[PDB]
Amino acid sequence: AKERPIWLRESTVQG
Amino acid sequence: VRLGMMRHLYVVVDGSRTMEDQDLKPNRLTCTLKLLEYFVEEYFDQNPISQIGIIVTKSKRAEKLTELSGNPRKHITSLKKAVDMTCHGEPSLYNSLSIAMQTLKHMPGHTSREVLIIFSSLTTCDPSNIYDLIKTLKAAKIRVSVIGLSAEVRVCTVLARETGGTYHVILDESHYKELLTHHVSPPPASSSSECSLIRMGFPQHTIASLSDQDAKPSFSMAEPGLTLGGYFCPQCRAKYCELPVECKICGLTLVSAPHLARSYHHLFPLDAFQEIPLEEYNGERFCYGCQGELKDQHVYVCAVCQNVFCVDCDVFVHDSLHCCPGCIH
Amino acid sequence: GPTPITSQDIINSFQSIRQEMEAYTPKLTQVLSSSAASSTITALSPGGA
Amino acid sequence: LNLLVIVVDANPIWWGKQALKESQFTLSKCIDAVMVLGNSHLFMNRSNKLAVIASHIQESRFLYPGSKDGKYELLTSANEVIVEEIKDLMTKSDIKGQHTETLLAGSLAKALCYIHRMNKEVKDNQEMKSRILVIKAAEDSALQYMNFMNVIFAAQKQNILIDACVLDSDSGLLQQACDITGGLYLKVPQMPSLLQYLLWVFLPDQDQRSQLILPPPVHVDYRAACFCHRNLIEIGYVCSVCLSIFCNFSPICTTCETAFKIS
Amino acid sequence: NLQEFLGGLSPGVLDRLYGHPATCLAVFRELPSLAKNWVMRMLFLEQPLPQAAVALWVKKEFSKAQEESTGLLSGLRIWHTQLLILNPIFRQNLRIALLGGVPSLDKYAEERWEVVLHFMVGSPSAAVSQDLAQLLSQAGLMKSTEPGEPPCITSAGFQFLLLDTPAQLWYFMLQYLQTAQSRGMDLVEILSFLFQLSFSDSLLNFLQHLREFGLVFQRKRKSRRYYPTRLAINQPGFIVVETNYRLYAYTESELQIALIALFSEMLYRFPNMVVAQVTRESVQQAIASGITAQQIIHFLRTRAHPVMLKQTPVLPPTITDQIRLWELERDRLRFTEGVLYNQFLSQVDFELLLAHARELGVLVFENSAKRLMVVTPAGHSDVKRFWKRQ
Ligand SMILES: [Zn+2]
Ligand SMILES: [Zn+2]
Ligand SMILES: [Zn+2]
Ligand SMILES: [Zn+2]
Ligand SMILES: [Zn+2]
Repeated sequence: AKERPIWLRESTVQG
Repeated sequence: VRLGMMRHLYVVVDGSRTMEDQDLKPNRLTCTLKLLEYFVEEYFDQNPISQIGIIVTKSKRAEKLTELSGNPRKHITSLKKAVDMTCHGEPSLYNSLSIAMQTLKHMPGHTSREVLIIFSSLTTCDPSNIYDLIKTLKAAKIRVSVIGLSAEVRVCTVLARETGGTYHVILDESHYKELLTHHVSPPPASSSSECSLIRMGFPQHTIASLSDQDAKPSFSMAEPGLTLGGYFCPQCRAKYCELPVECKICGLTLVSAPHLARSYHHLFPLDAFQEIPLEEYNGERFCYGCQGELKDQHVYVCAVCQNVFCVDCDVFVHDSLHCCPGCIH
Repeated sequence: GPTPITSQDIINSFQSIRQEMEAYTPKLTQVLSSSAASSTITALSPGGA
Repeated sequence: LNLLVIVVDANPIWWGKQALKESQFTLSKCIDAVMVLGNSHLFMNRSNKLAVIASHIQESRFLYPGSKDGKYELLTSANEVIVEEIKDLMTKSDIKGQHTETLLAGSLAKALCYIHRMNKEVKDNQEMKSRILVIKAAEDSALQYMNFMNVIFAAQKQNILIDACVLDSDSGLLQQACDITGGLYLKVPQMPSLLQYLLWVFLPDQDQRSQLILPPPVHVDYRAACFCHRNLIEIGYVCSVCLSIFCNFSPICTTCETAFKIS
Repeated sequence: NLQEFLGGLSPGVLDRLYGHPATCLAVFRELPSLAKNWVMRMLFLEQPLPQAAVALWVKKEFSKAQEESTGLLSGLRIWHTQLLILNPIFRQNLRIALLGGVPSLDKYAEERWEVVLHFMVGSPSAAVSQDLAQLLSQAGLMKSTEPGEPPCITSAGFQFLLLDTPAQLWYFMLQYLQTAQSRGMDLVEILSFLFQLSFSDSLLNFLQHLREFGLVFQRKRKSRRYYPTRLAINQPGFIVVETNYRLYAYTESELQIALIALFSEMLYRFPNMVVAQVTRESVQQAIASGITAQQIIHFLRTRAHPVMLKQTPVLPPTITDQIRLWELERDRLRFTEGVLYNQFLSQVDFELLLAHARELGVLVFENSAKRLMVVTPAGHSDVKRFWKRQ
């Protein structure tokens, strides 16, 4: 149902 | 009071929109499905010879979710699937009762027919009048015990009392378990209800005779692979994976010895124990049942053995064990 | 239920066992032996009984 | 954690017969094997608790709720209470010729409620996996089938195992119990080597029993017999009131007194 | 971990350690799930058994557990193949164990341990002890360089501060045990005592050190009897982390404020609250001092106020993310010493030299397109010798 994109949903930091 | 040892109960569940509303902690439909699983799992655990069949009525249509069967795992699986059900429509009590009546019309006389309707939406749109159906049910000796949800609807009120069943409403979720848990026990057989002898066969489990000599390969009877050994029948001679399953061929119930012994505790209910808080000359500080010190001013005793049981022991004995430990001696 | 199937012996047995345990705590050696324990392992093997 | 429970069948008549027979196997050794078996269990981890229960023709009593020998101090207390308690029970007892068969269902009933009493006490943080290591040593009693059958179901409902370790006689009823509740069964023929069976087959807990090879289950003959004869019957007739296995067709079953109608 | 420590020991010390029964029980307890059964099996057995039988006693499912436990015990040298009988001393000693042969304390342990931490940081009010000072300095988490002046904290010293008290204490004991041998203290005596505690001159000195850390307490002018504390056998949070880089520390202790001040700027001080802001200047200083970002998130994570616990993640992701970015920002340039080779006229031989460098494990980076590679100076001579050989 129009879920948020991956970058907004979960951290994109390598650490 | 003589009880109905073998009963065929239908758990009719309403697929009404009102089930969408969340008065309880979780979604109401999920909660009934979650708790109905406990009843289904517990229902057979306290009455093996019985069999159950669930019906879901939504959008004014009653569809048999599962037919009469003796395997709680199969019924529970449907409950898990039904969790994601659309739950959009209006129930039709006449449709639900009519569906149950057709299947239950041909049932043997000895069995105690029953129905449990989980009513959620007070509205009941039906194709025809139900009072004619109500008359048919009484002639059909079907015990309909509705369990309403958030409504003391008149239509169901006559249904339970007129048909011989019991009506109830969910005060809260905790009270909900009590209501269904009560229906687990075999309801007493009324004057109208009758009884008769039922034929049954005990399937002796068999395995390979002597190192796969004259073996009996077969897969199953309702992707089952070949089985070295499995339950057979006195008449079918058919390999049944698990018991108790009605003969797919004979129509005769197959059931192991322990299952019948499971229901004897119903015949001989344990007499309740008088509760006296004070010691009353009870010189044993430790409870006899559990050999634990009594930290509360409470005691229980029998009328024959005259032993001492704490609250924990008495709660346990009357809940699960269904017998007095010491009084066995 | 359905599951299917002199006096002095009770007295004689009761007295004999009464005097049995006046010696206790033999655990050092009496409980097990290398031969007895080893035989159990061999039995528990697939070949063994 | 695990709450082991060793329901030892300390039947004086049977164990006494061994003393008269002067056989190598004796009750004192059996209690030591139970004792060593008990010590090892607690010895596995701190959180573990155990209990020991005896049996007698009269009544069954719990054998259990510095380091002089050098062993762990806690195990020292357990040995003292068990050693003294068993001797008191065996030495002191009445005589009843009418009742001479060992009672085990009653002793188990004291065991099943003990876990429930102990299950309430244990804190919500820690989940407990109790077990009953029934060690049968004598033949079963005919009149105790119904009583024994109720306790077994109570165990299954509460998920307590009954790892019967019967010896000197294969108890047809007991071997039935361990199957219903998922407990193990074992008919040890080398009584002097009884303990080594325990440390191997019974000692490992349920969470670890699966990841281990153990003797395969023995065939259980779920025999059903008529109430007329007590002979095995494959096709049984029962009524919806007595729920009683019957020999052949009758106009009315005696135990019911029902006005059965032909059809 | 404790089992880790025992594995890194010689067979000679291990057998000596397997002395009084309590030790065998202590080492037995750490056997994960399987080997505990195996120990009981081959305990009354005086005859070795085949290695194949042990392998086939575990079902194919969960087989990896069969091997890992066996490797652990082989490391502990409990049994020997003898071609798998247990150690005769362990079997005997274990058999002895297996039927053979308060509120004030926790406060004392917390306070006495705290004062050591107070001394760790530049806290003027901390317990002073010459033996303790050299112990920490020789423990690898502090350095003085001038006995007259108080010692400072090393790079590893700051990290040790943030570690949780259990791991903070255990690491200290682990370092203490290793240095016990160097200073001349027998490792078995102290190591055996720790196990016996879980239930001579060397111990007297060791017991004094344990008393100093607050793990043990005689309470009776250093009598023979001692009363170990909770920490000797082997708490709600107070920090509120905001999305705007603000920490509100509900602390009364000066140590915790000293800890939080390591990686944040203290703004205001209140009896049950201290306002700290996690400025990049502070965190970069904390990272420069030696701290690792994961510790900072962990240190704030563990001491999380109950109110933040219901939220998930308890630490707002931007704060955790931002701290990491502040850490990663410093190390944008990865300096790596090496020797560069260029003017590779022999293009065909360049690959051969590339293969030779790869075989030796000296090559760090290479560029086939430009026909160049970098090798650490440690291996520079080896490649230089190879080139000279031709
Ligand atoms: Zn059939
Ligand atoms: Zn009690
Ligand atoms: Zn009673
Ligand atoms: Zn008959
Ligand atoms: Zn009857």
